[PDB]
Amino acid sequence: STHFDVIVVGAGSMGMAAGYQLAKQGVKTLLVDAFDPPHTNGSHHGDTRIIRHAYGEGREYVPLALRSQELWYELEKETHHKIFTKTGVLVFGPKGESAFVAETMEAAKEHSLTVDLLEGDEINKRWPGITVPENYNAIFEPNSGVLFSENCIRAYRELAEARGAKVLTHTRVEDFDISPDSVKIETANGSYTADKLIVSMGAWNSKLLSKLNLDIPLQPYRQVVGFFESDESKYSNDIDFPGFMVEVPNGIYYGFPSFGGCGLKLGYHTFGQKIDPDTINREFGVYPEDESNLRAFLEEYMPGANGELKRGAVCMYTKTLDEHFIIDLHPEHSNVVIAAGFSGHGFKFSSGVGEVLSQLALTGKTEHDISIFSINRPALKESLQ
Ligand SMILES: *Cc1cc2c(cc1C)nc1c(=O)[nH]c(=O)nc-1n2C[C@H](O)[C@H](O)[C@H](O)COP(=O)(O)OP(=O)(O)OC[C@H]1O[C@@H](n2cnc3c(N)ncnc32)[C@H](O)[C@@H]1O
Ligand SMILES: [Cl-]
Repeated sequence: STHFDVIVVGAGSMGMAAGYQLAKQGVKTLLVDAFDPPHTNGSHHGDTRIIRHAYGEGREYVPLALRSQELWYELEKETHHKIFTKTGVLVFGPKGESAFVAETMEAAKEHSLTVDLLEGDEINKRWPGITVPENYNAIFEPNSGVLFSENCIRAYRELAEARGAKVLTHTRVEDFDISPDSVKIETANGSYTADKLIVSMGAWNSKLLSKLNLDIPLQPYRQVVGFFESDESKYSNDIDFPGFMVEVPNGIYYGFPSFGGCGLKLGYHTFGQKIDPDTINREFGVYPEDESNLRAFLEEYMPGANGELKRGAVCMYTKTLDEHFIIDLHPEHSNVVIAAGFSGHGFKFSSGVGEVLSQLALTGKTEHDISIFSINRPALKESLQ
């Protein structure tokens, strides 16, 4: 006997942001999560997340990145939790051999972003601790940085709850019942109804969207990161070592400077094990590649940051065929909003996405251009049962 204006299923990166946007507008919201966010079972732990504006995945993401950036600065002011540190983000790769670096450069020009262009020894000179070949070039973004992802979700949650949003934890939604004028969810702890539904279950979207008659390719991947003891006089945020996402012959890697001596953190972006979110092995180091793919990069490009492994984490990407997100209304139900397939690079946009999801749930439209994330785009290979 407790109807809600809006029900958000999956209160993680995207869901909690949306719940915050909804609650702030006096919209009676219920957020349901299988665990207790922030947690270490989804796609948002590992402490830090890079936010970039000049976007190598595609210049069309710049508007949402700039808006998310303004929203993170707003969040920083509203909570006691630390949200963002402006480390700047370095992107580099072999000259003329990286579509990623090239699009980052074009995105910067097209949106008049502030960036520094440098190459070869200039990179190694500017940042002691980085050793790239002379044929490498780079684009550094000084005003980009690092987000503390767990803190972000915790802040959004605390603020949304203070405004009246209810968060039902450790409750797995197992099925949905959608009608032309209402939505209903089913869980072992009871069922709930609302006028609108937002679906943002991360890796589990690949197993449960079928319950909404959707058939979209979504593949979860096991993606690890490691924190390594480093030469603090070189890799510390304190001496301005940047966050980074770079392309080398064998793939793309991303990392963060050491914060307060935690050690430089690194991840291998283009490779991960295909897995199922309910059977994934979340222990770091069980596959020899977990640690060796990271050191393979470090010994070659950041040799002073290749010491003892201090900590490891195991997390998940959920990829779509084109690696672009899905943010749109359910093709058959205008009262159901879907947010999925963030393909390993969506956290930085979570603030902006929560705003988008809130707009879609309340008005069936958004002021943002989200056409590139259409659930009906051909590259997605979407369908219904
Ligand atoms: C894993 C990873 C991802 C990542 C990254 C490094 C790693 C190791 N670095 C990033 C970076 O530097 N910059 C960036 O912009 N993104 C980066 N990412 C990607 C980003 O973390 C992901 O795209 C993002 O976290 C996706 O968010 P989403 O909201 O989709 O996923 P979630 O945070 O896991 O939340 C989903 C929640 O839903 C719940 N759930 C699942 N099933 C159910 C059911 N049945 N009922 C109720 N709730 C459910 C989960 O519990 C979870 O909380
Ligand atoms: Cl993802």
